[PDB]
Amino acid sequence: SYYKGQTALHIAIERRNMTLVTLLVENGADVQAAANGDFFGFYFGELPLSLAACTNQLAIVKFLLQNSWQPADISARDSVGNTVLHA
Amino acid sequence: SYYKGQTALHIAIERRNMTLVTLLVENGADVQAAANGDFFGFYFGELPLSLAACTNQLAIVKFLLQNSWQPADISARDSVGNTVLHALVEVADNTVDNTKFVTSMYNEILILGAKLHPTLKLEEITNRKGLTPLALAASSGKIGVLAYILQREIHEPECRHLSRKFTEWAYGPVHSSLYDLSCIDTCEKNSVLEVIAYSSSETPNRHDMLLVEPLNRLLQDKWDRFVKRIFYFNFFVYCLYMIIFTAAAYYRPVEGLPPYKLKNTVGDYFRVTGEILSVSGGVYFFFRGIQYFLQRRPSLKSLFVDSYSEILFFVQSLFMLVSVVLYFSQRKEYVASMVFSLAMGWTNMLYYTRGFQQMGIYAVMIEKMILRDLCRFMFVYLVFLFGFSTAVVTLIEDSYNSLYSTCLELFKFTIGMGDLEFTENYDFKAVFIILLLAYVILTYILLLNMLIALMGETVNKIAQESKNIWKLQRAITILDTEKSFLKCMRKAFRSGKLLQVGFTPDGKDDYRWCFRVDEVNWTTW
Amino acid sequence: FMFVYLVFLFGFSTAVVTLIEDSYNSLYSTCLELFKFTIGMGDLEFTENYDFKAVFIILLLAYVILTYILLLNMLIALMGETVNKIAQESKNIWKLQRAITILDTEKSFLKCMRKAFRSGK
Ligand SMILES: C=C(C)[C@]12C[C@@H](C)[C@@]34O[C@](Cc5ccccc5)(O[C@@H]1[C@@H]3C=C(COC(=O)Cc1ccc(O)c(OC)c1)C[C@]1(O)C(=O)C(C)=C[C@@H]41)O2
Repeated sequence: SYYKGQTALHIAIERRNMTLVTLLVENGADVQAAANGDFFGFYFGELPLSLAACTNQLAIVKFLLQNSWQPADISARDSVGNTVLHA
Repeated sequence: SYYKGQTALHIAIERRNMTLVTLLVENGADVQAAANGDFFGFYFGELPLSLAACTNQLAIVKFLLQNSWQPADISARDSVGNTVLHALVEVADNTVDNTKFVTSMYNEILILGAKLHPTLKLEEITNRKGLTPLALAASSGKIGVLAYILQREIHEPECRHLSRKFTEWAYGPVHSSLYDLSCIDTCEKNSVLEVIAYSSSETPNRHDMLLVEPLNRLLQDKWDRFVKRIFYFNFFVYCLYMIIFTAAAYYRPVEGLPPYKLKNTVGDYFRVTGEILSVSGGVYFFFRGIQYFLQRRPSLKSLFVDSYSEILFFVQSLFMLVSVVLYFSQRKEYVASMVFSLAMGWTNMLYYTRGFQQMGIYAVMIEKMILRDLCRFMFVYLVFLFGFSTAVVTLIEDSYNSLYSTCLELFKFTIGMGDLEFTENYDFKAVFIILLLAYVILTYILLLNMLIALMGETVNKIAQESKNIWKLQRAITILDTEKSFLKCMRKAFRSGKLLQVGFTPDGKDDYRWCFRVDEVNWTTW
Repeated sequence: FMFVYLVFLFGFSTAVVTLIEDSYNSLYSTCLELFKFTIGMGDLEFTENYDFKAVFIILLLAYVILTYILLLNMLIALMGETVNKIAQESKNIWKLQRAITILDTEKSFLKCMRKAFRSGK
C-alpha cells in the first residue's frame, strides 16, 4: 500500500544519486514496474521514468530510456491512465 | 538606587571591553551580585550575565559562565523574578535584524545550560507572573521569538533532547514534522493559546500569531474533531430558545395584571412552559456572564473593546431578570424590559456568525462601527442638535412647541425624513427658515455624509483582513468550548500521541506529548 | 446580507409588536413598516398613543440608527467594493463572456460549423 513497489531505486532518484540509480539497473532491476499507494502526498506519476523526469533529473531519464539492459517505456501509464506527459 | 550595585564591570560590558571584563573577575570580583534601580531606562536584567547576553557579547557570557574563579549562575533571577531567558524575550522587538540576534542568543545560552548542567532544564522556570518564556513572548506580542521557540530543532545528538520539533522524515516536497505541544495545550500554569486569545488587543500580532506552525494545525484540529459540532449544537439550542421566547412573549396574557392565573387549557399550559424556559435561559446567561467577569476580571478601561459579545449576552439577561422582578411585583412594566430583552436576543445571533468564515465580518463591522465610528460622532452631532434646537424653540415661543418635539423634528432632518413646511405662521419667520436651512445643510448634507464616509473607511479596513479576523474569533470559541466541559478536554486526546522518541543525557527514557504535522515546499529541491 | 438584516428586522419587529399589543398592528405590517425605515421611506410619527411609549420611541430610534444609518451603509460600501473590483478588469470579463457566446453559437448548428471553414486552411 504505502510502500507498494517502491524500491531503493526510487529513493536514489529522489536523492539525486547518479551512482545508486545506475547500479540499480546494472544489477538487473526492471524499471517497468511502478509503485502506487495512497501517499503516491505528492503525485509525480507511478512510472519511475515519470518520477525522474518530474524530479529535475534529465540525465537519469536519459539513462533509463537508453538503458540497454531494460529501456524505459515512454508511453506507459498508471492504473488511472495518466502518462508521463500528463504527469 | 540609581547606581545600586553597578560597577566598572557593567560599564566595560556595555562598552565592549574584553580586557576590562576579564580583569574585573581576574582580580576576584564576583558577578553573582546584581545591580538594580529605577533606571534599570532600559531593562536588560539585573544579573551581569543577562546584561552581557542582551548586549551582543557571546564571548563575555561564555567567559562569565566558564570563569573558574566564579562561574555565573545561569538560573539566577532578580527580585521580581525574571530570569535570563525571560530577559531575552523582554528585549525582543519583532524587527528582522533583532529577531535573528535574540534567537541566536537564546539558542546559545540554552545549549550552554545543557552542556554545563544536563540535569537541570532552564526553560521551565517561571517569573512572579508565573508565565514561561514562550508564554511571556505570546502574551507580550513577540511573534518572532514565539515562532522561534515553538518550532526549533537541534540536530546535534547531545543537544537534540531539548528540541520542540522532532522532524520525522522528508519525502520530496513534503516535510513531515512532529511537534511537542508539551506546554501549548493542557498545561496547568498557563497555555500558549490562552494567552494569545485572552489578550488586550493592544498586543500587536495576536491576529498573525495564530499562523505559527503548530498552533494553526492544532486549532484547525480541535475545530474539525469535536468543537465544530458542539458549536452547532449550541447555535441550534439558542435558536430553539429564541423561538420559544418569541412565542411566549407574543402570546402573553394582555387582560389583567401580573401575575396571571394558570387557565386549565393546553394553549395556556404551553405558555407557562414557554415562560419558564425563557426565564431559565435568562438565568443561565446571567450566571455565564457573571462567571466570565470573575475569571477574566477585564479592565474597566477595555470592558467593551475586548468583551463586546459578553456584555451583550449579560445585558440580554439583565433585561429579563428585571422583568421577572417586575412581573412578581404586580407591575405591568415587565413588558418594557421583556421586549428589550427580545430585540437583544435576536440581534445576538450575530455572535454565532463567527463560526462561518465569510459571514463573520458583519458582526465585527457592527461592533467596530458602534464603538469607534458611531460613539465619538455623538458628541459632534449633539452640540448641533441641542444648539439648533434651543435656538429654534426659543425663537418661536411667542411640532416645534417643545424641546423634546423640536429635537425629534430636527433629528429627522438629519436622516432625511423631515419636512421643511413653514406653513404655520411664526414671528421672525425669515430667521426660522434660515436656521432650518442651515441645520439641514450642516447635518443632513455635510455632517451625516462625514459619518457615512468614516464608517466606509472602517468597513474597507476590516474587510481586507477577513481571514485574520475570522481565525482569532474561531480560536476564542475553541478555547471557551474546551474549557466549558472538563470531561470534554479529558477525553479529547488533544495531543496527537504520548510517545517516547529520545533519551535525555541522564540516561532515562523520556516520553512526552507530541502531534505530527505536514507541510509542502519543493522550491529548494 | 439577508441573514444579517433579517435578525434585526425580526427582532425589532417581534419586540415592537409585542410591546404595543395592549400600522404596527400585525407581524406582516410591522415588518413592512420597519423595512421602509431601513430604506429611508418610513415615518417616525408617534402620533397614535401606545402604552410604554418612551420605550417604543427608543426601540424605533435604535432600529433606524442601526439599520438605515449604520447597517444599510455597510451594504452600500461592500457593493461599492465589488463594483470597483470588477470594473477594473472589464477587458478580462468581456472576452470570456464573448468566448462562451461563440462556443454556444458554433455548437448550436451543425451545418454552421461544417461550412464555417474555421481553420485558416
Ligand atoms: C452593550 C451595548 C453597546 C449596546 C446594548 C444595546 C442597548 C444595544 O445598543 C448599544 C448602543 C446603540 C444603541 C442604539 C443604536 C446604536 C447603538 O449597542 C449595543 C446594542 C447594539 C445592537 C446589537 O447589534 C450588534 O452589534 C449585534 C452583535 C454584533 C457582534 C457581536 O459579537 C454580538 O454578540 C452578541 C452581537 C442592538 C441592540 O443590542 C438591541 O437589540 C437593542 C433594542 C439595543 C441595542 O448599546
